[PDB]
Amino acid sequence: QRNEEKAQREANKKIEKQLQKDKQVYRATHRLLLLGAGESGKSTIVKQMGIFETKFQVDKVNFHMFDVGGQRDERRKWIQCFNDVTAIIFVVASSSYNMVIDNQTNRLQEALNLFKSIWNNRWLRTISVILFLNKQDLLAEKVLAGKSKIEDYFPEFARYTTPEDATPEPGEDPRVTRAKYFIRDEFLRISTASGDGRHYCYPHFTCAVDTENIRRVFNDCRDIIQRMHLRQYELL
Amino acid sequence: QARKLVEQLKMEANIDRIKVSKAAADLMAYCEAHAKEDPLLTPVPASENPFR
Amino acid sequence: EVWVVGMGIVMSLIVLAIVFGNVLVITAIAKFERLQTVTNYFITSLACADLVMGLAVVPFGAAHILTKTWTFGNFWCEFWTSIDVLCVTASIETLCVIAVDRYFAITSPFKYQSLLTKNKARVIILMVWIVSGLTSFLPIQMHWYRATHQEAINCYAEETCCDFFTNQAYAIASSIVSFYVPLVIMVFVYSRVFQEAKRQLQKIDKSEGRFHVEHKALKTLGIIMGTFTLCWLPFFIVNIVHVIQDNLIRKEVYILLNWIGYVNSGFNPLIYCRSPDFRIAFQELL
Amino acid sequence: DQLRQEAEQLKNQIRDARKACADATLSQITNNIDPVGRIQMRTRRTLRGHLAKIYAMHWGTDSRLLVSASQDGKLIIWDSYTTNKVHAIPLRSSWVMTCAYAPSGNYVACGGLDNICSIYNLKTVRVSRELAGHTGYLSCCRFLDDNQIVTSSGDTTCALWDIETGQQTTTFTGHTGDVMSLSLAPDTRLFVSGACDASAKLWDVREGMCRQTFTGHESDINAICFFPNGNAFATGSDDATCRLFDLRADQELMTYSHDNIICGITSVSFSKSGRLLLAGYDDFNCNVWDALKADRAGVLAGHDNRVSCLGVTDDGMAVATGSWDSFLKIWN
Ligand SMILES: CN[C@@H]1CCc2c(ccc(O)c2O)[C@H]1O
Repeated sequence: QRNEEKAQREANKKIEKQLQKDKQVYRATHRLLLLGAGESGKSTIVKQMGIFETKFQVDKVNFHMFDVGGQRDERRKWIQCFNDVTAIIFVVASSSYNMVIDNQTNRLQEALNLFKSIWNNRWLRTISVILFLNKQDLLAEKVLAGKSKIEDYFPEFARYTTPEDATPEPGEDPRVTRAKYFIRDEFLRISTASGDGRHYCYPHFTCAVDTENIRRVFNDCRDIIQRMHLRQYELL
Repeated sequence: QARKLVEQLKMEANIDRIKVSKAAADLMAYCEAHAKEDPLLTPVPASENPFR
Repeated sequence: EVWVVGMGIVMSLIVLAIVFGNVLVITAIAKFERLQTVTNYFITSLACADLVMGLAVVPFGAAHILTKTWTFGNFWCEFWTSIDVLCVTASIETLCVIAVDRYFAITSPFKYQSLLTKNKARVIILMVWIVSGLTSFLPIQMHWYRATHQEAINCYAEETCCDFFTNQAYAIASSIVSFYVPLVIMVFVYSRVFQEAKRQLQKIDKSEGRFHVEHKALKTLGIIMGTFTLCWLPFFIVNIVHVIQDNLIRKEVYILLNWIGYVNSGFNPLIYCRSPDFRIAFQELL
Repeated sequence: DQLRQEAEQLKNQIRDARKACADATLSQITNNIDPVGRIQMRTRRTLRGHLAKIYAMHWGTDSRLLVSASQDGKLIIWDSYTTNKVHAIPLRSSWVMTCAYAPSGNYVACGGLDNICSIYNLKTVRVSRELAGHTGYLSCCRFLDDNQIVTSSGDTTCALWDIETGQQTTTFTGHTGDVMSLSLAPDTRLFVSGACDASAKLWDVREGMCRQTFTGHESDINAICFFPNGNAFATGSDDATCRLFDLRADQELMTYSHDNIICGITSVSFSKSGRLLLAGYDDFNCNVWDALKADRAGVLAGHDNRVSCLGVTDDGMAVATGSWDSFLKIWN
């Protein structure tokens, strides 16, 4: 009679204490989703920074990244489970403007289509995207060589002009800079149109040699949370 | 390939279907017969209600 | 008696608006579990302070000003004054606490989820109300506030008249505890938050300047600060002055500025409950 | 190409036969039946303690105990009558998409985005067995008995497992989409499953062969549940339509949809008598449908986010909805 009630009350108290202890950790950790073209950028960035979960802590802040495990699925009904993640890390091979995977146009139209699907997804109307343009060096090598022309695969490159407000690398050819900004500007054109200030896209020209990508991810996460807090109030 | 699909369709085709009137009558009869035992359909008194 | 009737109607409208807004926001917080948030606990504390103000000191003060005499006892005069000081101090310090919470939210986003928790919000609210009571009930009820000039002691002796006469030291200390320190803290934290908003806007303009993709921040900060500042600043400056200088401030101006400060309780829910969730809750309730 | 022509001819013959056996819609028979009337449902018990969104739930054989799964990595087992947490199970993988409470009341199984299906022994709380072999995310698992479990995974193939050996006794292939949910018949002989393609299939557990295929829907199917009689089942689609199929007639009988709702159904369950079709929605509220008449009886509202789980007790006394808001509201 009363013994069962007392035992259940004690069990509930112990479980509630354990749940509060678990909350103290869950609320202080950030979940990121590593989603992108599975043929490029997963191995390099994961090493630099069914499912693969890696936890990295920077500046005494606990992050937790999940790799989708490369499940071959044209339709992503498991993406609705990631509607509460802090950010979505998108990795695109900026050097694949000419490769063709039944093959897509360049794998870059495929990357743009994937980014548009993720951006316009109903369950991800708030999640911001951190975008990485991996294999920057190979893109520069391709642009320097005249074997492959960007304007052939990308018709809009002929009419494209480099932005006046830009921060080129200290040592970079103008053609490589134009190509890099073109590849960046396609993704930003996709991102800015659909968004309404809830979520933003953070481009980055990363390279395999660079090892500071963890700091970039940390800064982008900080900006994401700060902008979310600012937009929560009438500010910004 | 398509051989398995066509074989499966052939196996599924050889089946017997009763008239929709009979199935509707069966469902209606089941619903009417077991209507008394449903607590959600007819709310139980607060004395018999465990949660309330 | 046309002027008296008009004043009574105005004060009745003021108290009705204060009570209605406060009860609406309190019941919106209480009814829906989605609205229960660490910031919303501070909002609830401020709403409770404003509700106590509107229920206790606005109607009794209106009756006193219309009757021109205090019908109730001297103990009730002291209790009403103590409740008034409590409400003002608690409301202003809760506004300061909300400002500090927002400063910590924007300034330290990673540490915000650990620096502020549901358990510690109760501790903060209890500390705010304890400070308000210590600066309100302790001097007023133990009779430390009273002055010593002939008019003050004559008013104290007669139970018919209930008016505020206070020492220079207590007036200065109460003003610093209630308004000036929270004013400075709120100004600092809001300047920092505005700087953060400007920096974020500059970063956005850097990332997506070519595409169309700080007027809003200025408007929100002005609504939050100016309404609080314009309501309470004149009252507290004249509160300091009239004990600094004996004949500088007349009684009518003092009461007018005090009631202008009172109106801030009614104005608070409009400022602090414009979120879409609060709007949806209010629409559902009414 | 000849095989494709033969398949098209067989499909045309199937459609012709289903049209031939169609005589009168269920509405024609049920028109004379008096409506259930307005049904008022209010929350009796509210269950709190989940850190993150709730994705699935399952009642027990006794109506007291229910198990819930959340993406926070916890598998909490509640006591409905006393509103108490009997057990709280940590999980190896944070993402879980399903849970099940065995009819014996001893075993609880949960699966998620990781391919591993984990089975927990309540009375002994450790991982009794980790069932591996799928190449996709699991969607729904149910217990045939204390020893056999059937799972639905992201790949097109379902599977019947054996707990003692930890291997797939039989696998149910031949489907063309990611299986999203399945339900067991009142007898353990048969079960059905719906998926991303419009087709919802019927499987025979013992033989392992597919028997029937229903393609009434126009979008993906997220929920499925048999009629209490066991000769019918209703499917919830990613569109606004919820439809009821019949095993004997081998075709759709009635469709439950309204022009005022455009969201997608995420959970479907039947009442004990079968006259109420409680169906969750991507909208924050839940709807109760008169199964025989397709006229809405009541509306279950009170969830701040979309409802992802729904269940009705064996005795039919309680109805619990698990939404993405971390709460389990038990209705009556
Ligand atoms: C009776 N009116 C009182 C008088 C002085 C005073 C008020 C409010 C807050 C304070 O810190 C005060 O010192 C006014 O409401």
